Amino acid sequence: EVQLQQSGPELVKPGASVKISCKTSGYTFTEYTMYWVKQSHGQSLEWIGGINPNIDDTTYNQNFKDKATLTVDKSSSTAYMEFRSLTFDDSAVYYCARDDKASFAFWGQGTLVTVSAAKTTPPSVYPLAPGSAAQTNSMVTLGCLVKGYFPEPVTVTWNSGSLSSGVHTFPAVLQSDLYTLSSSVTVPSSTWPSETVTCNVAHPASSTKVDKKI
Amino acid sequence: EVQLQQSGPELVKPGASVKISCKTSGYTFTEYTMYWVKQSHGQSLEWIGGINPNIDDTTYNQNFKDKATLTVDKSSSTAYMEFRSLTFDDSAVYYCARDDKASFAFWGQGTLVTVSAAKTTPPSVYPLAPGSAAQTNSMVTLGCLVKGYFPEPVTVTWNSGSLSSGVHTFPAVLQSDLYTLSSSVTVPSSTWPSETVTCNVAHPASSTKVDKKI
Amino acid sequence: DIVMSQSPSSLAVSDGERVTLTCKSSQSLLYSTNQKNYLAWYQQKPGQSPKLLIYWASSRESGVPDRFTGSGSGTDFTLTISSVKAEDLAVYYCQQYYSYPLTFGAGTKLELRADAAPTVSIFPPSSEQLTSGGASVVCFLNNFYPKDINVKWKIDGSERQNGVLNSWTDQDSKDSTYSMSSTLTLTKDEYERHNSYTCEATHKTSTSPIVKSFNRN
Amino acid sequence: DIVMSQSPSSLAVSDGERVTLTCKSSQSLLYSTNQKNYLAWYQQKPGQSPKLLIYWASSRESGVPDRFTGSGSGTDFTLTISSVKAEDLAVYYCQQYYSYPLTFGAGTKLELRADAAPTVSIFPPSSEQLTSGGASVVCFLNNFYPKDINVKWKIDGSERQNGVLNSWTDQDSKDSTYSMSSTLTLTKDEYERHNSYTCEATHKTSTSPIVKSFNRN
Repeated sequence: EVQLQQSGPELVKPGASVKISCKTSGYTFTEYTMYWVKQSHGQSLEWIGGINPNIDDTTYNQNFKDKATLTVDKSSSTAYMEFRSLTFDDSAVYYCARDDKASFAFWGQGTLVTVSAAKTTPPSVYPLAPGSAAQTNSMVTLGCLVKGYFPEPVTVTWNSGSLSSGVHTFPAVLQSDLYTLSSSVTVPSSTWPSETVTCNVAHPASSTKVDKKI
Repeated sequence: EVQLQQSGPELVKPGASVKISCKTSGYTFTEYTMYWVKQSHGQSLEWIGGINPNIDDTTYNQNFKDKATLTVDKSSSTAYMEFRSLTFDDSAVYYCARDDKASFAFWGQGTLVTVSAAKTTPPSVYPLAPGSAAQTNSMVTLGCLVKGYFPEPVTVTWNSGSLSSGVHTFPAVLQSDLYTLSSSVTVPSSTWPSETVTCNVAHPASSTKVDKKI
Repeated sequence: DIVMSQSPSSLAVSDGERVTLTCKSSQSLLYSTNQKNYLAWYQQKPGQSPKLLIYWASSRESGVPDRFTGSGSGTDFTLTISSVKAEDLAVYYCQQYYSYPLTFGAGTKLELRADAAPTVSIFPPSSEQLTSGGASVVCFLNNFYPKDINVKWKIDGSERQNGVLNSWTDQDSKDSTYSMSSTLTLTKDEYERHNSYTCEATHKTSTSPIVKSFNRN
Repeated sequence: DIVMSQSPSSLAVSDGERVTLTCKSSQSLLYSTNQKNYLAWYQQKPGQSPKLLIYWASSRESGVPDRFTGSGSGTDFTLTISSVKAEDLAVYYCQQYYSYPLTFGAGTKLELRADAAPTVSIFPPSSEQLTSGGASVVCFLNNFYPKDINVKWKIDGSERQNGVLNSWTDQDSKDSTYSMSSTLTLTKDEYERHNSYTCEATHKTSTSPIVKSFNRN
């Protein structure tokens, strides 16, 4: 019925300015107002502000004072949002919500905006193996650590995707401006160590593919 | 068309019961008729029976008398076929025959029911090498024996699947409720015995993989 | 501004039962002449956009199944679901349109049932880690319920709170369980000055904590 | 009941040659009121399910290529294929809809051509086999044609059928030929009491059988 389009992920340096756009199609832009909502910590939502295109009505939150300024485009039927003085707490998923009536509202797919002082580096992966000669469990679990990579995401498969079961992907944590993740996959005791399994990591940004056989 | 969704393979023992379900979609289940066909010794089809789900009329062949029953389910639109007093001659591939129009009869994927009394055992690999020091033929043959495994099948690879040429994989034979297969490959006289190969087998049921050098 | 509270934070539900959510406001959201109350309920699917369910707290959106209904006026608000489904896993929000600035809710989440526990995930460090100059020991938590757990780090019988990296995952779509990874990093000469590394974890259904350890030499 | 017969059992055809199949029943299957002969022709691909092609013997089913033309009435029936293709390799069946129980055909499997010359490759029993308490003497027969071949097992000049097992796979698509394995099992006590082990096979193209032997010493 309607299509709300925005930009993609941006990689910006602290101190610069980023512009977020919200595309409007299927309806007149001069009638219904547009709002912006900030999603922090993956769950809690924060209200950014709102703007009325025709009458130039602008109201902002007490947190976004002297930060978020809204600008509308009457010719191309789209909205613009730009930020100033980006800090480390300014990385959040952004939405542009249309206000139709009091009953129901429209939402967009969102823009992932992260800001850090960083340089892209090939991921350094190390194999991990249990140091015990024997165990009481019929299962043997393995794993490999992925450290020193940037930016997100990183796709990690196991044995060219032959084993899709028992895989667990842990979210990355930000330490020293670089993310680190980990993975663990269960393996029966009747195979290891009579065969070798590999960790296949893919980093499309740096175009690096390395395999570590355990 | 019609999507016929059957069950997976069943492993049972003689004297027990087994249920085979056939799921129909896309048309009315209470309108058309249902049939079942068994494939004996792999080249020969056998007619089990048929059921009309509307009036719940059940008819069977003379061989299948007092053995298999046919029940239908109106809510889930599924056909049930249950067997009683199984024997060693009841292991075959079963088909779900749905007769809609006389022009073309719809058929399912098939159901492999293997009924035997056995315990899961890891395979035993016996390598084979020629006993002659020299030969007039420029092509030398090698072989690998896999005995004492269950259930079937097992994937056999040569040199970690690196050599795909001249690979002859023979079907399994049943002796004393155990399965046995053989494999032979053609090797040139230049690499043999200049380089060594290996016989790699994989058993998905027992998760036991054995490697032997030839 | 008018702040709203939500209770409880999370609750474990089964398939086919009733779920009740509550949003309380510090002030009256009612408007006199139209006998209406300003609120909007939200349902946000993971990786998707938020969507509205109950408008004016008294009525259902067009296109939303009949299992989503709500009652209440003034201060209290109630969101009741008659029969939950497998696609009902989401995070729910409640917003007030009464006054600017617009204030939001804390959010709620539903879980499943139950009883998963791990045993030993311990991985000793490898030989390639020390070549880069650092050292890292990790403890994993897999197939455990509930998500609430307290991980502890014991080095030579001493507690160490720095360098602990904890990571939690979402809920599995198969066994409906959780996965947690705890990573402890340190330098090269500190790893050689210590031998035994004990990783402590305390779980609710167990009357005693699981104590496992390994030795460096 | 009513029985049907298909002749012959197998046919070896090349690319471009026409093939005809014959299904003969025990009595006329013609029905007077409908004036239609009730019979079914099936084609079962290897590893796949069979499918119906010619219904009531007089017509082609929609989606079936033009090369399949059904004919015949009364007792005799004929299935004519104008030009065979690479996807035409399968087994065919014949079903009658006339009376219960429904009778199925014996099946006819197509082959390829031609001129494959076999060879004999003998292997001695391994070292791990005699340790397990037994021995196996096998010789592989590969790259031969047609599929009809007879192999004999003679121990110390005496012919023995005890423990003779054969393994026959399908036709390899690369060389358009067949491969058959023969297995002869015996215990460790019988291996020490005998010396010469021979396997003899007879082929139509060869005027004399090919013999191969080995010694225990």
